[PDB]
Formats: sequence, C-alpha cells, structure tokens
Amino acid sequence: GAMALKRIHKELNDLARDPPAQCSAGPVGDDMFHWQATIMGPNDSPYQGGVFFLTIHFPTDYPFKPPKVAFTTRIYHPNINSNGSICLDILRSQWSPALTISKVLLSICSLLCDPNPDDPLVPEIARIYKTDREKYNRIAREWTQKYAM
Repeated sequence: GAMALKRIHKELNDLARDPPAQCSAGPVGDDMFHWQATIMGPNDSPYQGGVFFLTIHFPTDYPFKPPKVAFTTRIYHPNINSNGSICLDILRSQWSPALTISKVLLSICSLLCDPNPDDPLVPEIARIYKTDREKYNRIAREWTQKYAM
C-alpha cells in the first residue's frame, strides 16, 4: 500500500544522501517494488575486484515483512546457492522494520566477508570453508574471475 511506497522512497533517498561507496541499489526502471543492487567484492576477501548483482523485491506490506533478495551473479560461498538464494537470518526469521535495504546490503557484504557456519546452503563449500581455508579462498578467487569481472 501507500505506506510501503513511502518507506521505499525514503530508503532510496537515504542511499543517495549517504552513498555506501561499495554498494548501490534502486528501482530497475519505473517499478519501485523491484530493485537491482550491486555489491563490490570486499577488499582482502577472495571476492576482491568482483562486482556482484542482486535483485530485490519488496512486499506490499514492507517494512513489516522482509524484501526478497537474491544474487544474479554466480559466487562460491557456503550461504549462497547456484540459484542465487541467500541464507541470511534477517531475510527470514530475524527481519525487523528497523532494517533497511542499506543495512541488508551491509549484512550481505559482511556475510561475504565471514560466512555463517550453521547455515550450509551449499554443503560442500561449507565443508571446504571449515577444513581448508586456503583452498576455499583460491576457488572463490577463481570464481570471482570467471563470473564477476
């Protein structure tokens, strides 16, 4: 409804007024409920140099239910699968209307930096993350080269 639209416009403006400087997000075209985002691979992570695209769909009762967020760029990560689905608490059970797209993107950035052990969406990548970090990093760097450059 009108309340959701007002809140989405405010967040769009929040992002413009205080640009995050490694992420961006906004409407695809003229549809305020469907956004795109980009996250730069964090420096000192195996994703460094990559640019990762996301899609965001806001529900009509936003901000009281979470947006749906998925990657469109392929990535080697324990908590993000080949469909681009993201296992992240705040997108499910831990959503609050105090959260914003800006905070979601920062949380996803932090997730890239430090995966969650309890949530293996891709069990084999989770396993290599836990057992052979140097191998995980090598492969995550190779996938950044292959998909995110």
